[PDB]
Amino acid sequence: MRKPSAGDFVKSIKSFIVSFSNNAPDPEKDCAMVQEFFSKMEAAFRAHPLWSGCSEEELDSAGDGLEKYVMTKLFTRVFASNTEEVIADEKLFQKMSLVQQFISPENLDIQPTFQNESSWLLAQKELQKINMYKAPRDKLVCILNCCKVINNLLLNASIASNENAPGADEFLPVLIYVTIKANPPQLHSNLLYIQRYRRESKLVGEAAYFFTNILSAESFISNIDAKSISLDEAEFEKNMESARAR
Amino acid sequence: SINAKLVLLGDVGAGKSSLVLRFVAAFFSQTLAVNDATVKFEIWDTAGQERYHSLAPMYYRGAAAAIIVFDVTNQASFERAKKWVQELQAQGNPNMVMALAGNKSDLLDARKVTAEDAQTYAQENGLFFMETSAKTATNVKEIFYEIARRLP
Repeated sequence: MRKPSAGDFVKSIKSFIVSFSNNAPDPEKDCAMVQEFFSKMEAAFRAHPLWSGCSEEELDSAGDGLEKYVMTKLFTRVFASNTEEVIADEKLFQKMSLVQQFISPENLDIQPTFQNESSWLLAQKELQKINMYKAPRDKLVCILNCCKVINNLLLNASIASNENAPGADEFLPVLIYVTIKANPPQLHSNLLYIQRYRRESKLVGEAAYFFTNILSAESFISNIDAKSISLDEAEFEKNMESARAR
Repeated sequence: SINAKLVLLGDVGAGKSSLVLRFVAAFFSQTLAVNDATVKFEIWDTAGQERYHSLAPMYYRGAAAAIIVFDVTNQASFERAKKWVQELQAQGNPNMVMALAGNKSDLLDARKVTAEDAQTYAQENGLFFMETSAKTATNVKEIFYEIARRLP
């Protein structure tokens, strides 16, 4: 990347970091600047004569590279940079710490014909790798790797028990179970970070979809009470005490 | 030409996912071309279980279209289909091409909902009805085009 004719881009990508970071935090204003900045550079990488000479992966391999480096340096400025968000991370974690100890497939409507041995342990560990990456792309992959893992074992169960391939009647509930069991810390923040800073043009199709899934997984898990997981208002609360005591 | 977002709505046992399988997972792309205009279809599956009803709007946010499936052999899902279109009529952007599909007609005498019952309600509310079937490939290829024809 550090070719003796790249200096133009560096002086720009460096100068945006300073200009940008030296702004007081605003989630709307900030990310509109970043998604705004990415275009400026998008055209730029492709226009730049010294780069003749490229396919389409190569145009993205560049954009990913810019999404990454830039977001790395700007991470602690964009990620959970306000208080109301940090609280939502705390609130969720508490909820998920407790409910994981006693939730079962039925609560969320997962039929036995789709129940898994491991509790889809492999899916859980993919989400749990989320804070091991700083690039919006990489973070997203953690999520998509969770989704795929889920589908394979789900698809398997359909073959195993002769049914059709699985739809949202199967995926959404298992995603939740698996999110609760997983407790991927700083979720609320995480899902927004990716939402605000994944090169907008890539947050689309197959990806946008399963992202809306996990976003609605957060929502649901946030709102959990007896009724949303189908339990007596007695059982549910008692379980909460137990879980609290453990 | 036109990227387009479609949403399936309806309960379990409406079999919307058994339905779209003939149209070739929870999500399906399909670039479809009609009358020199070309439409890419982004089709989005939803969880049909009541306990998720209020997640629905996170999915149909920015929907170009929606298909509402019900079960013809089990009456109560037709009513759930009513509440759906009712909810769409109100919460989606008013420029939305909706379609009603009555699935599982693949049973030659079990059907509990009449063709008029369905045709009349659909007519009344600005959409068409189709008698969908997954076992006999009926009205799957078909239903997407009529919607395509109708997109801004």
